[PDB]
Amino acid sequence: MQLLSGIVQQQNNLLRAIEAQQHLLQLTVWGIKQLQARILATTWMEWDREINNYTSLIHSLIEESQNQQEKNEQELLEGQLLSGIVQQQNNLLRAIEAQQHLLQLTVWGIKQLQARITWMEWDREINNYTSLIHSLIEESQNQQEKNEQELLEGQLLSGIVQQQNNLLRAIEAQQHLLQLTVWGIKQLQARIL
Amino acid sequence: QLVQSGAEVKKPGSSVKVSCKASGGTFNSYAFSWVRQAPGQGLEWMGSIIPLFGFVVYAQKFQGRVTITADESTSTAYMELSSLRSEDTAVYYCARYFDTYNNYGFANWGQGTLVTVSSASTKGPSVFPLAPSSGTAALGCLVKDYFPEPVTVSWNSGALTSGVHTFPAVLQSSGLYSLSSVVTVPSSSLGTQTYICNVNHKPSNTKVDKKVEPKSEF
Amino acid sequence: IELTQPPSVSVVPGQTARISCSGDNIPYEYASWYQQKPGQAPVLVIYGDNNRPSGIPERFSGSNSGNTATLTISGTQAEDEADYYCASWDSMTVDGVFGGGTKLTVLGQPKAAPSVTLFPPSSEELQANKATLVCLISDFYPGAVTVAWKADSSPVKAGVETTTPSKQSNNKYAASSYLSLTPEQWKSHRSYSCQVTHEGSTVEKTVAPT
Repeated sequence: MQLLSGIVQQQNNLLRAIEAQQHLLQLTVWGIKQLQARILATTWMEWDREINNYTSLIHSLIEESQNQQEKNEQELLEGQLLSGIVQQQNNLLRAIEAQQHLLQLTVWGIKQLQARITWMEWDREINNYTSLIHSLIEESQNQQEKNEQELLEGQLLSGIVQQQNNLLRAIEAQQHLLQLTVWGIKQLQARIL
Repeated sequence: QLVQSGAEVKKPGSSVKVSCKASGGTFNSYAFSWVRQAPGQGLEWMGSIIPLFGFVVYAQKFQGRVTITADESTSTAYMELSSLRSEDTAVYYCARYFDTYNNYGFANWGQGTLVTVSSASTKGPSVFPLAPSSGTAALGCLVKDYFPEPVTVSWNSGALTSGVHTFPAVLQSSGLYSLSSVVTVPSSSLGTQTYICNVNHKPSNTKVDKKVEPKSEF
Repeated sequence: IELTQPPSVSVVPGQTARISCSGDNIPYEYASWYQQKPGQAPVLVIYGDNNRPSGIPERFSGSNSGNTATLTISGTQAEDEADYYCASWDSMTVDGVFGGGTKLTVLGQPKAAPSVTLFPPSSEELQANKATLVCLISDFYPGAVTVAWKADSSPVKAGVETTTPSKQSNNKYAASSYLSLTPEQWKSHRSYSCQVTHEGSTVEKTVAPT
C-alpha cells in the first residue's frame, strides 16, 4: 500500500537534498582553494588529494543512488522492494558519511587560513554540530546493520522507518554545518587585499 | 539567462566596465568566469567570481589590470579592464559553471561584448562609385575611410536585393575601415536602369546616396 | 598548464570524427567541450568527461584517460562543422584553461574556384587626389586564398590591404583586396592586376588607365 510508496518518495526527496548540499559544498571547496592560492597558507597538496578523492566518491554515490531510486520506483510501478529500499538507505548513509568527511576537511582548511589572518562562538557551533552528526551517523550505522541482518534471515519495517528518521536528522544537521562553513569563508575573504 | 551590455569603442589607456545580467535562477548559487576571444583567435580564461562569497580570482596574465565584481540586488556580474591597449580588442563573455554539483564546464554564456581599442576617432565615409564596364555585369560602391564599424549598404532604396553582395571591411594601418558593395545585374540594363547605393554610417549620422553610372566608351 | 589540440581535423560525413586534447593531469570529470560557430557564443557539448547536457545529440561522446580528453562524433553531419575547444581547471589553484581549438571540416562540398572582379579608381576619387583599386573575390571553397598584385609584370608590395576570408550565405567564402596609389602612380603604368591563387591555381584580372 502507501507505506512503502511513501518511503520511496521520501528517499527521492533525501537524495535531492544531498545533491543540493553537494552543490553548496562544491562552492565552499572552490572558495577555499581560491583563497589558498591568494593567501599562500606540502600539507595542502595532501588535503587537495583527499578533497578530490572524497568528491569522486560522493559523485559515485549520488549516481548509484539515482540508479537505485529508479529501480525502486519501477518495483512500485510493477521481496525486492524491501531489499532495494534498504540498499537505498545504505547508499544515502554512505553519501552523508563522505560529505561529512568533506565538510571536516573544509573546516580544517578554514582553520588553517584563519591562523594567517568572534571565532570562538563559531568553533563552539562547529563542534556541537560535528558531535551531533557523528552520533546520528553512528546510530544510522547500527540500524543499517540491524536492518541488513534481518533482511537476510516486522522488526524490519520498524527499523526501515526508524532509518528514515536517522538519515533525515543527519542531513538537517549537515545543512547547519554547511551554513557555518559558508559563514567562515565569507568571514575570511572579507579580510584579504 | 545571461545578457551583456553592448559593444564598446575605447581609446588606448582608458577603461571599460562590461556587465552581465543573470536571470532565471538564484544568484547566490552561481559561479562566474570571464573569457575573452581576440578575432580569429582562441578562448582565454580571465578570472572567476563566486557571488555568494564575493571575491574574485585572476589568471596572472590579467592580474592587477582586471577587477571582477558581482551585485546581488541587480543579479549582475562585472568585468573592468583598465589601461586599455590595442591587443585588448576582443569579444568578452561572461560564463556560468557549476550548473549542477558535477558540472565544472560553462553551461551558460552571454552573447559577448565587442571591445574595440583604437586611437582613431569617429569619421564618416567617403563614397565612390565603382562603374560597370566591358550577360551579367558587376557594379559597386566603395565606402572608404570610416570609423567605427558598422556601415550598412542598400541599393535603390532597398528595391534591389538580387545579386547584392556587401563585403566585410578591411582594417587599414591608419586605424580606419574601408568596405565595398557590389551588385550583379543584367548587362543589357546598364543604359536603362539607374543604380543608386544608399550608405548609412550611424555612429557619425552619415547618409549618402551615390549614383553608379556605366563607364563611357569614349 | 597547457591544453593542446590539433589545429585541424577532417571527416567524411557519416564517419566518426575524433578531437583529442592533451594535458599533464586532467583530473576525472574536469574535461569539458565547446562548439563554436562563426559569430556565435560557444556551446557546451560535453562535461564531466562523458556527460551530454540536455539537447545535445546522442552522437556526441567524451572520454578521459587523465592524459588525453577525446571528443567523438559518430555519424558527423554538415551542421557539426565548427571550432571545438576543451577546457579544464588547475587542480591546486583552480585557474581555467582552454585548448587552442580545433577547426573541424566536414568533407563533401565540391571545390569552387573564385569569381574575381577588379575595379580601377573612379574619376571622383582621382579628383579627390586619391586612388584605390578594388579586388572582390567570391564563391570559393575551401576558404583559403592568396592575393598578389602586379604593376606592369612587376609585383607590388606597398599599399596592399587584404581581408581574411568569410563565410557567405551559401557555404562559400569571400575576401577583398585593396591597393592604394596616388593619381600620379596610377596614371603612369600600362596595367595593374589582381592575382588570386586558390588550391595551387591562379585567377588573374587586369585593369588599365583611361
